[PDB]
This record gives sequence, structure tokens and C-alpha cells, in this order.
Amino acid sequence: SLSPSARRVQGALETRGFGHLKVVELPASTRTAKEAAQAVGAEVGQIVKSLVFVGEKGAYLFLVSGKNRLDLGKATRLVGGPLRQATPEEVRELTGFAIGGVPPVGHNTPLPAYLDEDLLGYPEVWAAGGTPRALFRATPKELLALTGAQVADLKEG
Ligand SMILES: Nc1ncnc2c1ncn2[C@@H]1O[C@H](COS(=O)(=O)NC(=O)[C@@H](N)CS)[C@@H](O)[C@H]1O
Repeated sequence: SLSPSARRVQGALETRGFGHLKVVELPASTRTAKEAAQAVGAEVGQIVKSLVFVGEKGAYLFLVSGKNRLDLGKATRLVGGPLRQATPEEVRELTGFAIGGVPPVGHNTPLPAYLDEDLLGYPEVWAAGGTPRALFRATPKELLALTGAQVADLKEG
């Protein structure tokens, strides 16, 4: 059913012990946080954007709520060294997925991660499932368990 990249994310959820979480590849786009929320009837804040930044020693994953903008200054202080937004080419090289479908798991390398503390305000959130049509629902606590992320104030607001 699922396209390869979506199947890759579903396989990662299964491998990590969260096989009860299901990737869906929908009849409406989920490319942007706005479209993803409309596709599943969620508030945009419940959508998880998985953003990749490149640092001096490696890359980092920032899981940001769809209602927030990642503050590069805050991210830089958290990592403790310079950071720059990954180009679409670097996103593909690093994660195995392309912009619009970057998931929080299943990458070529598990990236140290940070979770936007506002995601903890929702009982369930939806993260990308590997493609611009794929999402999976999970509780914020399950997302933390899946990524090992550290909770942080990431937003510009
Ligand atoms: N040209 C680009 N170069 C680098 N980053 C980009 C580019 N275009 C978009 N992005 C980044 O990728 C983000 C879009 O991916 S996202 O926020 O994680 N959202 C999604 O993947 C949706 N599927 C909802 S789950 C944009 O908000 C932006 O931070």
C-alpha cells in the first residue's frame, strides 16, 4: 500500500516497538503543516515539523509544532555551536527523505533531537510519515520515546 518512504517509516515504528502507530498516506495533501492539519482535522499546532540543521560535529533534528517558527538563535544555544538549515540536498543525504515528508524516525543516522515544548500541550500529535501525503498520529510522550529528544523552548514566539 504505502509508498516506499512511507513503508520505511512504518517499519521504523515497528522496529522500535511502536508498531501500534500507523502511517497513513492520505487522499489530501499533508505537504505543509497547514495542509496536514486540514487532512486530519487537527489544529496546526498538533502537526510536528521535523527540521534538520547542520552543526560542526554532525546534524540535529528539531521537532517543531506547526503553530511555531524555529528560533535559530535558541537552537544554536541549545546545541552549543553554530547551526545552519539543511539544504534540500542535505536533508536527503542525511535522512533518506525529502523536504515535505521528513519524518521524526527512520533516518540514515539517528540524529540528536529537540522537541518543541508546545507539542506537550496536546493529547495526540501528527508527524510526517516520509512523504508529502503521509502522517502518523502519536502522543507527545510516544514521540519523545521514539526520538530520545530533549524538551526545549524552540519557538520564536
Ligand atoms: N527550500 C527549502 N530549504 C530548506 N528548508 C526548507 C525549504 N523549504 C521548506 N523547508 C523547511 O521544511 C519545512 C517543511 O517541512 S515541515 O515543516 O517539516 N512539514 C512537513 O513536512 C509536512 N509534511 C507536515 S508534517 C518548512 O517549514 C521549512 O522549515
